[PDB]
Amino acid sequence: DPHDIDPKLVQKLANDALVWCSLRGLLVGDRNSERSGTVPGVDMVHAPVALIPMSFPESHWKQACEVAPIFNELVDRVSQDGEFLQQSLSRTRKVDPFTSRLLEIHSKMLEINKIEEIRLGLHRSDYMLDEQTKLLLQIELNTISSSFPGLSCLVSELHRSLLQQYREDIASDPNRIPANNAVNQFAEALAKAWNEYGDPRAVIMFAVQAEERNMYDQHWLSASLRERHQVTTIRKTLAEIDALGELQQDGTLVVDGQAVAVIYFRAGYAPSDYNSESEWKARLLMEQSRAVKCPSISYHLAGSKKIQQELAKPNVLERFLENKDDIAKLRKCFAGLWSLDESDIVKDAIDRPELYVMKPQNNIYGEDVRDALLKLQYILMQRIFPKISHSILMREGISHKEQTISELGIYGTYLRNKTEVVINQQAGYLMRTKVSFAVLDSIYLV
Amino acid sequence: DPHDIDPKLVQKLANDALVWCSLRGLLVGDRNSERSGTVPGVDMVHAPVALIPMSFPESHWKQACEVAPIFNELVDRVSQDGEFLQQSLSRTRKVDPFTSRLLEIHSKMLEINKIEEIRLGLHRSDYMLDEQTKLLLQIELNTISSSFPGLSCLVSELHRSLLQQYREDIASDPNRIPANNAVNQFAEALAKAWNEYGDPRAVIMFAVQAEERNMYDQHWLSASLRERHQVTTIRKTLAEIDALGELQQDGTLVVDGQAVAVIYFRAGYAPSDYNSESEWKARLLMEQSRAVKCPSISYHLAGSKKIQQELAKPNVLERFLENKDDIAKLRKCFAGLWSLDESDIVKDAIDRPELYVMKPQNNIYGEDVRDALLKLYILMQRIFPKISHSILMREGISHKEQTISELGIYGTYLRNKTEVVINQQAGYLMRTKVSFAVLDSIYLV
Ligand SMILES: Nc1ncnc2c1ncn2[C@@H]1O[C@H](COP(=O)(O)OP(=O)(O)O)[C@@H](O)[C@H]1O
Ligand SMILES: Nc1ncnc2c1ncn2[C@@H]1O[C@H](COP(=O)(O)OP(=O)(O)O)[C@@H](O)[C@H]1O
Ligand SMILES: N[C@@H](CCC(=O)N[C@@H](CS)C(=O)O)C(=O)O
Ligand SMILES: N[C@@H](CCC(=O)N[C@@H](CS)C(=O)O)C(=O)O
Ligand SMILES: [Mg+2]
Ligand SMILES: [Mg+2]
Ligand SMILES: [Mg+2]
Repeated sequence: DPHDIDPKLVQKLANDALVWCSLRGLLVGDRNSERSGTVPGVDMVHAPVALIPMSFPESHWKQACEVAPIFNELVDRVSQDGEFLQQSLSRTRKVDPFTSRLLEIHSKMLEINKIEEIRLGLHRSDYMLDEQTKLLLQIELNTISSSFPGLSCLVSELHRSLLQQYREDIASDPNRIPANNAVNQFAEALAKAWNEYGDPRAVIMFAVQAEERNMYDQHWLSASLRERHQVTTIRKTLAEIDALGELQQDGTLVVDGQAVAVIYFRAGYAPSDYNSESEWKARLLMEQSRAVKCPSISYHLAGSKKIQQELAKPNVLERFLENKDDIAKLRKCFAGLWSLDESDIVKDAIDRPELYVMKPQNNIYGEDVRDALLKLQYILMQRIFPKISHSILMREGISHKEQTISELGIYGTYLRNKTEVVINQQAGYLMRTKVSFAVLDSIYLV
Repeated sequence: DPHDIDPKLVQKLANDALVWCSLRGLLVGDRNSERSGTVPGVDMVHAPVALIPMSFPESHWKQACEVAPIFNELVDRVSQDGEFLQQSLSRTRKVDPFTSRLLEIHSKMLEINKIEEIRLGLHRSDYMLDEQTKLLLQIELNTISSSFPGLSCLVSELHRSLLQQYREDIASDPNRIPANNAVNQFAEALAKAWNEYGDPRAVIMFAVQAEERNMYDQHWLSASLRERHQVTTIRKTLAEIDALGELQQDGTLVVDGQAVAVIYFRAGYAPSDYNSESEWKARLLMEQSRAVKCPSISYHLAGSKKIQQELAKPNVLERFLENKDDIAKLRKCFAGLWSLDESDIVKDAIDRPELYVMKPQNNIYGEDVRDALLKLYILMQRIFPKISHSILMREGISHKEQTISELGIYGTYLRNKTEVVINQQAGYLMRTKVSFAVLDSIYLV
């Protein structure tokens, strides 16, 4: 129990954790700096981290890893069914201007029979463990800008080194922290995608935000690409891509005199990244190009919460997958999922709101679900009640003893060309722990 | 020529250099932060670095590496001659209160026949290359708190990676940057010293300053000690050592319930580290202990500029070394060196001050040497290095500057009763500065 640890020992652990982060690149830009998100190497601070790894059952860890390749294949097959995406999201588009514009781009790609022969997925599936039922249940599937493959790897090593250093003071087995190689598996998948594209002069472009205090996480990927696969990367905003990008007659994307083989998005997932029309033109320009997108417009739309909800309905998974065991494994991870047009469920949410969460496609919980639904006269989800644990959280040099809940992310790499699937695997993990703000964590298997 | 590089390419190099530093621990505490020197992991900035490695002749690099083990042996033999240190520094002690107190501690160790059977040296010998004569000449020998073994290693890798990444844009051979493993060779020497001490529960104590913006350099050493040799380290100030330190009957130093096998000093080299009597008692406490000191009081005094100057005088090197080739190799590195009691030299410095530097044992150059001597410290031959072009990175900003450079060679030395266990060159440091200073590496030509 971390709250029982002597404060003298917490301070020593804290100092050693802070030193380790500083020497090993587990860093973010400081939130109180105007420069830390634009100029690398200035106003840096350790990434917010748990001081001790979070206990997590191995059985459920294994379950999460086992479904990763099934979700990866599912995302790919869902994305190929253009009409399914358009049908599922047609109510969303009248109320959400952002989704509507994404669907416009998708529509334009279907109008010209655009084919993505090489398709790359860099996913993270996020889970919570329900205390009472002991079920690992999916909270979401990220198909765009999956954060922390760089940093989560380091947190595993941080915790393993701390437990090794303090064996005399804390009783543990450091081998209970599982190996986490997400950054290099992500780098490998990006490199193989570049390799399938077949241009030895081409680069991988990172589409990034103008201000990015999590730049070091992204730079860990590009460092792995350069040092382990000799692939060049560039960083550009959507505005910069509009200004500096054009298409050649064959559809090759050229950005500042360099051919772009792969586009890896760490931006363009929210309306606020699209400051003007320039950013939307850039998005459309990239999509019609011959480049490998991660994600493509299809893959992006496939990660929508509305799609997650449609995939839970009877017979829908059987449209996309033939293997009945794989389907059963996915359904074991599904919490209850519903739209506001399922009126029996809306009435039930009004009668028993404590059991539901109302999630936009700013979450609403408990008593407030009743009020919001009554005003309306968004998706509805089974409320998950995780274990509230004790942990010690580090932020800006200061240790805090806190009541926390945790959330397990499983990274997934997927790559296919015309006939063949080249990569489809689980690719490491993320544990995020937060107060009942959030920190990076790892797992200690029990 | 770095000044001819297109500004678009400088910016790309700069960004890649800054990223690399951030991911690979080439960091210092920010100078404009009240916390960066006391709280690790906050208000950090890349270490000031050259963007491009400095050109340096291989012949002179080799000369510098070849004399490293001779200096290491010399420091050891000079330190054993207690009466030589006391005689050489007896004029210094009446005018410098700090040196006098160091000599008091030494005197007390000689009074009780204190023997250091295990002697550890972590040295850096600093050189400048004279443009006109083409001579590598020693500027000083550091026997205490030799900075940058952690960071200088990283700068070599930084430059090698940049040159590798930009082969299409800059014509170079990255293999011309020599391998630099100073941090791990320093760690190994500290680990072997701990091993000779023979206590598997004992720790290596770092004696450190209360505020230290170069903490990450030091932490690289302790990280190497923990991860590659399973030796624990602690960090303590001199005041903390006075408060938390005692001696057992057999002379074992215990600091906060932990036996201390090796004391590695990154403090206690200047008067301002001794805020009160507490710090002096701590220094005396550690010296009389059974622990391996790096440096011992003898080794500390042996690195004095006055000793450097005495070692340059006729027949003195022949007191300590028997091999005439080794002596000749050292004398080839010596610039002219003199004390203020050599009156012929003082008069000459008054007549031709431009040729001299007046160095305290705050340096004085040129015209000002005349004025200071007329008002009335060592006198040294002024060395005139090559003024080069380079690009310096500080706080995220690249500066094109006129620079001079300074080569440091690290040296590891370890002996027990009979045997010398380690005596080698142990990597390098290149510091480059405006005609402020940055870390650099070498590109051999
Ligand atoms: N079904 C659920 N039950 C309980 N808590 C949930 C559920 N879904 C999400 N949460 C909580 O809300 C947080 C946000 O998750 P999500 O809604 O998927 O992303 P966002 O914060 O971007 O809206 C989660 O970290 C989790 O703590
Ligand atoms: N003989 C010399 N000729 C020219 N410059 C010198 C000479 N000695 C020292 N310097 C310059 O002065 C700086 C500081 O002197 P140094 O002897 O290293 O003492 P400290 O490290 O205490 O400042 C050196 O980095 C070097 O650039
Ligand atoms: N811009 C941030 C992305 C932050 C973010 O919120 N990412 C979401 C997916 S949009 C995640 O769940 O990781 C980055 O690139 O690191
Ligand atoms: N206290 C700082 C600085 C020490 C320092 O400047 N040392 C001098 C010799 S005292 C050197 O030449 O490296 C550190 O430990 O890094
Ligand atoms: Mg999603
Ligand atoms: Mg010097
Ligand atoms: Mg010296």
